[PDB]
Amino acid sequence: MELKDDDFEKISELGAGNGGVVFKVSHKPSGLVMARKLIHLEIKPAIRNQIIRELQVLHECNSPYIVGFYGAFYSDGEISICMEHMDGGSLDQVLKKAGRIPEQILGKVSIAVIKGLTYLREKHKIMHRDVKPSNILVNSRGEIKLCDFGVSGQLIDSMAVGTRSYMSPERLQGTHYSVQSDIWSMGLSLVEMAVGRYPIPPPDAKELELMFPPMAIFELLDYIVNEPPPKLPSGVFSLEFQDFVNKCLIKNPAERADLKQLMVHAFIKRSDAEEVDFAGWLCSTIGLN
Ligand SMILES: Nc1ncnc2c1ncn2[C@@H]1O[C@H](COP(=O)(O)OP(=O)(O)NP(=O)(O)O)[C@@H](O)[C@H]1O
Ligand SMILES: O=C(NOCCO)c1ccn2cncc2c1Nc1ccc(C2CC2)cc1F
Ligand SMILES: [Mg+2]
Repeated sequence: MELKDDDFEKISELGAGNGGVVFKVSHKPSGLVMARKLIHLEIKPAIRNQIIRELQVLHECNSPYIVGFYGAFYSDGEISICMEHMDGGSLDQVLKKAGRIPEQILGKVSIAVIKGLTYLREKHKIMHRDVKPSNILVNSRGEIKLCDFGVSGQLIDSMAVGTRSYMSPERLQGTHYSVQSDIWSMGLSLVEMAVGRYPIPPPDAKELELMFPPMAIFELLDYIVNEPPPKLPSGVFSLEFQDFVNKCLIKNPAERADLKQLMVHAFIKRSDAEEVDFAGWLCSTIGLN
């Protein structure tokens, strides 16, 4: 069934960020509750049809680790992507209320991100391009899914930053990047969620004891690019987890681990075995179920 602007009714606003605003909406004809992302674009009707056309592959992006797609269309200077509503929100939100996310939980998250990337790569030859906590969504059934990945080449073009980057050193330095760059983003996202704040610059020994001005644009980019990468602090995290992120955060992208390797890493094998009530933990910390 086709989706269009007049068949929807706004319920509330889920949030917004840099180029997009997303609403919790009701699709009257079906009764379904959806998340409707609007992207304001001043663009000609030709490239619009290409964006809509390119977004149609979302209909075949079906995975427990990928946010579901309902449909896409254009309204009035807005492109609409309608998707599964995740009632847990994004991980940056849960991080706020949580303060820190337990390592065992991050184990489950890691599994989901890896399987999601792998799915998009193996089944669709798509790289994420934008892995970070707000693009990892969760729900009360304890599912962890990716969204906001680069299916439409043209949409990317029509949008081409913030005061904190999850971009790899190679992507910051030029055009010489690819799927490896997503690994870095994941690594950086996992520290931070683990620690309780964007891990650049790294905390002083005093800042560590407490847990257990904002940096200027160039100073932050220059750090990412030229300073040793961030590490999990010792003692408070398993050696396994430490190695896992160290492998994700190698500056040289060819030496950096790939999805293949990460999938059979000690930390993952260990997390696979662990029985974790994610649904329960999520609802307790953000007060839902
Ligand atoms: N499908 C969804 N279900 C529930 N909540 C959502 C969904 N999609 C987006 N959100 C919420 O909407 C917020 C903003 O989304 P978005 O417009 O993509 O920007 P962002 O990823 O948060 N930051 P940015 O990368 O700078 O644009 C997210 O932080 C989520 O909290
Ligand atoms: O939204 C995005 N950036 O976020 C910043 C805009 O606030 C982007 C960017 C480039 N893209 C290129 N193609 C799609 C998108 C795309 N959006 C998007 C992608 C996949 C889904 C899957 C159905 C769930 C939903 C989406 F909304
Ligand atoms: Mg997002």
